[PDB]
Parts: sequence; structure tokens; C-alpha cells
Amino acid sequence: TPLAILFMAAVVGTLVGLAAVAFDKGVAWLQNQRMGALVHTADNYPLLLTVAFLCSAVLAMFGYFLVRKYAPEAGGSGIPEIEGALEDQRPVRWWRVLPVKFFGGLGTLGGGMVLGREGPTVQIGGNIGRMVLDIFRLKGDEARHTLLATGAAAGLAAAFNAPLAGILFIIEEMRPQFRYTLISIKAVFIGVIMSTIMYRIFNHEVALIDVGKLSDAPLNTLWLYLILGIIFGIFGPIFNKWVLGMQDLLHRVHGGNITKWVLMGGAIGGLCGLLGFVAPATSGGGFNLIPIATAGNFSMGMLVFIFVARVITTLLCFSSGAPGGIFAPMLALGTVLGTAFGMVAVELFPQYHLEAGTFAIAGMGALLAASIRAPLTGIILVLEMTDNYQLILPMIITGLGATLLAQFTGGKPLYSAILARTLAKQEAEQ
Amino acid sequence: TPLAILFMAAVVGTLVGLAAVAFDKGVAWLQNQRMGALVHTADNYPLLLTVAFLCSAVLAMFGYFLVRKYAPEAGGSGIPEIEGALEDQRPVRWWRVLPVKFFGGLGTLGGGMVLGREGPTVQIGGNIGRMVLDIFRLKGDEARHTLLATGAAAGLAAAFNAPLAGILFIIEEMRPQFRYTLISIKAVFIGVIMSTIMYRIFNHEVALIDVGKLSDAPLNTLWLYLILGIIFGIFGPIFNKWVLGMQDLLHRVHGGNITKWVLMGGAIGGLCGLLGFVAPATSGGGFNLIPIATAGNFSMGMLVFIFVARVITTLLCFSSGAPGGIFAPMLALGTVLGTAFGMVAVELFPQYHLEAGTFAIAGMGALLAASIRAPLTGIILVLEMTDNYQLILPMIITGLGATLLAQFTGGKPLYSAILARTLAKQEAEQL
Repeated sequence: TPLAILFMAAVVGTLVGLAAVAFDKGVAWLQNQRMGALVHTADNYPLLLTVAFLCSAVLAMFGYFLVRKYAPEAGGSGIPEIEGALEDQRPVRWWRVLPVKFFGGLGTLGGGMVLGREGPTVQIGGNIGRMVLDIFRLKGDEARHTLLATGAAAGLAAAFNAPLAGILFIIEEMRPQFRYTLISIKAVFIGVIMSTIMYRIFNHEVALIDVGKLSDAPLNTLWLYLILGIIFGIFGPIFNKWVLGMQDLLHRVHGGNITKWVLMGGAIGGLCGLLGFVAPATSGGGFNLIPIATAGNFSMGMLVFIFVARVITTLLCFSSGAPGGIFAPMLALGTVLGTAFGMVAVELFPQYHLEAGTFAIAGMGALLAASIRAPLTGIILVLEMTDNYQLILPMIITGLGATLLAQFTGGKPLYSAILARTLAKQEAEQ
Repeated sequence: TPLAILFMAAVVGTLVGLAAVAFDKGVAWLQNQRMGALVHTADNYPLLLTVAFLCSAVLAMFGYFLVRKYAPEAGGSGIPEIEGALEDQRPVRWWRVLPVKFFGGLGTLGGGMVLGREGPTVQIGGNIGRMVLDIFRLKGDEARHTLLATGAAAGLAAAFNAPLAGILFIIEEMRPQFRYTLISIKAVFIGVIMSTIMYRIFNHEVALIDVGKLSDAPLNTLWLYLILGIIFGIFGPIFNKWVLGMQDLLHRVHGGNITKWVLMGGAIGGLCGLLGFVAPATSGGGFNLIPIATAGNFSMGMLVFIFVARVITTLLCFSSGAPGGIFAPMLALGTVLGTAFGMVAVELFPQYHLEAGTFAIAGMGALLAASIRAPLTGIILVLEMTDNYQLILPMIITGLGATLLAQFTGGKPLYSAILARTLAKQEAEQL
């Protein structure tokens, strides 16, 4: 028991790391095979349109048919039904939700949707941490929570190569009333470290969005980051309302009717699959359009069209009950709004010698701190994904001036809203 | 009021890191200026060994005369005083120790000594986090020990660029079964991540001391890393008793006698300067020979020579009370034994088709796992320093076997044995 739960945490770490890197490799393989089949025939334009449309719609409806038939809790980004599962409601079951998330989320994520590559694996981690817990028959009460939390943290630490954010996101989703034991936090630590080690064995790159060397921001332009924090704080609790107002709408237009729900899912996967070809910087995981939008490459007249198309696809494709989270779409939806304000700022203030590149890095985690209201795992997640650490002072300002002002306007966090809605729908069955 | 204690921990995390990179810039600048002064006048040997015994020895008398006149609790490895300060004893008075530990441990470590740059910055972290708590005059015993553990976890993470291994030493060097609040662990994390961010802001590096990607480790050769763990397990507590015995012998040969103590410190610094000049890899911070000894460069006789010489000089120049910590040179003293075991293995089993590099990495976090008895921060520290993550299973096998044999035969961790010895000694001196 004492020095065995640490070995259990090590098994959780290596299994979640291997599953996350296999999920990433399968998604990359499906995307590369899809674009290879696109280049394989190059005769005319509408045939290429329909072969990019019907494919990745069949691949999306495969994932939709697998989720809406076998396990209904896999739809909805994974962090709901693991935050409640950290409590004693909405339980997890690896015999149902673990295979469907992997083998029907890799298809609908690598097909070309605008879904996230963190949401599936952050629930894959918790379900593995429950699976290898219960298959050893290690009975307990706190042991279940400290073998579920290490999986729920490892599923992010092996997802974004960020252990310092992978532990902080599972810290900032707890209750500070009761204090915790030293064996539990060590069981989280060992699982996080084994998962990021099993991630770093396969892949070697220490960055994830290679923007590279940038310019520092002096103290004369520091207040514009606080102004951008005010913009992100007044934009924070509106996107959550848009998600929660599109979710009941997409459920209303296809109430019940699984064989119609998967046709709606195919029709919404084919749209973003076509948009991945006709104009590729509006759909996908976002990492194909973040380093293009950090440096100045997008025009101002095209940037608002990119932002509007981006929000209208990341509302309408995720919220229909799809296997994907909001860490990968939001980290591009924030940086587009960041580089727009950066272009306006460099056009407005010539006496600062500033560029819009640092304003794009200083707006990635701003939306992640204004919507999820977790401002300590946005900043370090950004500074571990991209590597320009030098804008740490114009990142904490636009984080804690965004969430502090969004607290005053009134708005619940997103994962404490989807979980609240499904907790109402749990007791509202009879 | 907690948000304020989180901002307090942010002040600790931004002061440490800056202080650690200032310490690193100072020790590198002093070593570079000594290397430049050795080649300015480069006529012959006897007019250069005398200046190598003059400088990097007056720089040792400087640190010794600092640490013996102003604050005597700053002398020796740093971190056992922080281990005492995490309990309700050994008061870390920052006005006495922070103007002496930095300004003497940059000198006695830029003097080419055998010591390491982890101890004198983990105590700098703890003393900074104890300084900022009284300068804001917000009291509380649970409001304290969250700015002391914050600095003690900040110092190591800014020393070795290891924000993962910087927390787990504080995890594994605290009391078990004691429940800790979420505000405390968040105040630890804020200091850790600020202390690695404002470390990596200056010296842009992908890692610390590097070999590159070595070979992989197949499943057939895991039966030999356990034997290496057996060797480090029977070596560890003997090394810890060697440290304590050399400390007792040096205090026997110098009881009090501050002028003779700083003269012995000058002689013991000039010794390191001379042996560092005549041989490029037998002294230093244990970082200038780990890439040399990991790849195949040395012969086996030269390897046992550098191992015996470093075993001599680590005990001989650490237990004299100089401001330096044995947490960096233990890595080099372990990896010379690891590459010696690899040199035995490439001759005894040539059909395994392995080289001595994959056994030179698994000796770094083995002596640090045996003589310190914290294996889950010696497994991760090596993988954070050298970026060859592809051997995690041999490091786990070697570390677990080393701590298993070190616990079976017996012995105490060094950073707790030194603390227990000085806690007995101070009450033996008083009353």
C-alpha cells in the first residue's frame, strides 16, 4: 500500500503517455493520409471538393455513431464527466468510455474538424487511471481520487508537453476547504512525470508552436497589455454564453434521433473538411494557423473574416456533442484577437517600436483565463508551448487583469457550466 | 488574505532565479577571468603555479574569512540549515547569511573548487523567502513555511533548470502523514515556475550539461543495471560516513582558530587551483567533465585515477566548511563510476553491443539516490539535465536497487545526518 501506490501512479503515467502519443500519431497519420489522398488526384476542382467533403464527413459520422450509441458522456470535451467524476457523481467506466474516446475521437479529430486535441486525451487519462486502479482490486476511498486525479493530470501533461501546467490545471479545479495528503500529491507528481517522460521519449521538440525569438515589451507599452486584458475580460463571459446557447440549440434541432444526429454530425464535419481545403486557416486544431498569425502575415481586412469564420466554426462544430476539447481551438481564437489588437496598436502607437507578434503571444492564454477562469494554467501552458519566456511580465498582467475584470461583469467558468447543466440533466430524468 | 500570500510567493519566485542567474554569471565570470589571467602571462610552469596558488586561494580565504566572521551558519552545503528551518529551529537570519552566502560562495566556487552550485543557491532561496515575509510583516506559522518551502523549491529549480525535480525534493524531505493546504502547494508552485521562467529568460538553452542522444537500452541488458545499483548501494553510506568523518577530522585539526582555519581554506583552495591547472578534468563544479567522461575519451586507469582523486578532493574540500553544496559534484563522482562500470561491461560482454555512455548516465542519479536517499528526484534530475529521456527504465532499475541496498545494509541520508549532528552539537556547546 504505501510504496505500492507510487508504482500504481508510475503505471498510470506510462500508460497515459503511450496512449496520448499514440492518439497524436494516429491523428497526424489520418491528417497526412487525407492530404495525401487530396494531392493524389489533381485533375479538376469540384471533384477535389467532393472527395474532400464526403471523406472526413464519413470519418466524422463514424465517430458520432460510435459515441452516441455506446457512451454518451464522451461527447462534451472530457473535462466535464471528469471534474464531476473527481466528486461522487457521474461515474467513469473504462469498459464503455475508454475505447470509444480513442477509436472514435482520432477519426473525428484528425479528419479535419476544429475540435481540440486535449479534450479527448484528458479524459483518456482519467479513464486509464480508473482502469488500472480497479483491475488491481486496490480498494479505497482516497485511493480512487488520487488514482483518478493523476490520470486526469497526466492526460494534459502528455498532451501539451507541460507538466507545470498539467499539475496546475488539476490543482485549480478543486475545493480549498479540505487539505490533502502528501502521498496523494506525490501520486499525482509521479504519474505526471512518467507521462511527460513517455511523451518526450517519442517526440524531441521542446516547443509546440515554433515562433521563436521575439522582442521584449518595455514599461512604456505595458498598459496596452492591461487594455487587451480588459477586452478579453469583457469577451470572456460572452463566449461561454454562446457555447451554452448553441448547445441547447443544436440539441433542439436534432432532439433524440441518433440516425439523424450522426447525419448532422457528418454534415457539420464535411463543412469544416471543405473549409480546411478552400481556405485552410480557419479550421483544424489551430496549430497550423497560430505561428502564421503571430508574425505579420494576415491582412487586417482578412483577419476579421478569419476571426468570424473561426468562432462560427468552433461554436457550431464542437457543441453538437463531439469528442473534442476547447484548449486547442481557444488558443488560436485568442491569438487571432490578440494579433488584431496588436496590429491596431502598432498602427496607433509608432513611438514604442513594438510589434504585433508579442501581442499575439499575450492573447493566447488571455481567453483561456477569461473563459475557463483558470489563470495559472493558461500562462504557464502558453510559455511552455511557445518558448519566448521573456514576456512573462506582459502575460501575468493581461491574465489577472482579464479574469479580475471578468469576475466583476459576472460569468461562470465553462467547465463549471457544462458540468452544472449535465448535473441538472442527471436529476431531471424522472 | 490568501491572494496576498500568492503574490508573496511570486515575489520569492522572481527574486530567486534572478539571484541564481547572478550567482551563475558571477562564478562563470570569475572562472573566465582566471582562465584569461592564466594565459595573459604564459611564460613557464613555476611562475604560473605560484600565481595559481595565489589566486583562487586568496579568493578562498575571502569566502572563509567572510563565513567565519559574520555568519557561521552559512558554512557547509546550505540545505541542512533549510531542513532545520522547515522545523521550528535554526533561525535563518537573512541579514547575516544573505550578505555572506552569495558574496562568499561566488568566490569560493569561482576559485576552481570541487563544490557545487546547488547548495549555496537553495539556501539563498530559503533566505530570500524568509526575508520577504518579515519585510511585509504578515505573520502566521502556517503563513510561514509556505514562503520557506517556496524558496527552498525555487533554489534547486533555478540551479539545475529543473522545475519538475525542484518540487519533489521538498516533497520527499518533509514529514509524512501531515496534511497540507491547497494554498501552500500553490505558493510552492508559483515560486517554482517563476524561478524557472526567470532562469530561462536569460540563458536560452534547450537543457543543461549535454551528451546528445545516446543509444537506446534493450530489454536484454537490464540485468546489469541492477548490479550497478548493487555497487552504488554498497558504496553510498560508506561515502556518507566518509563525509562525516572528514568533517570530524577537520574540526579536530582546527577547533576554533579562525586565522588557521582561513589559512587552511586558502591552502585547500590553492590545491584545487593547482590540480585544476595541471589536469583539466579533476576539479570544478562537476559540470566540466560529465560530457567528457560520458562519451568515450578516458582509459580505465585514468578513470580510476580521476575517481580516486575526486573522492579525495570532494571530502577534502567540502567538509572543511566552505560555502558549497554536494549536490552537483556527486553527479560527476557517480558518473565516473558509472562509465567505469560501462568500461568493464564493454569488455566483459562485447556481444551485448552496448557502449559505456548508457551506463555513464545511470550512475549520475545513483550516488545521488544512495547518499541522499531520495531516488525519485535523482531519477528525474538527470533526465532534466541531459535530454536523453529514452532510458527511463534503466534509471528506475538502478535507482530502486541502489536505495534498496542502501536501506538494507543501513545508513542515514547526508542532509539529515549533518542536521542531526549540528543540532546535537549546538546544544552540547550551550549550557
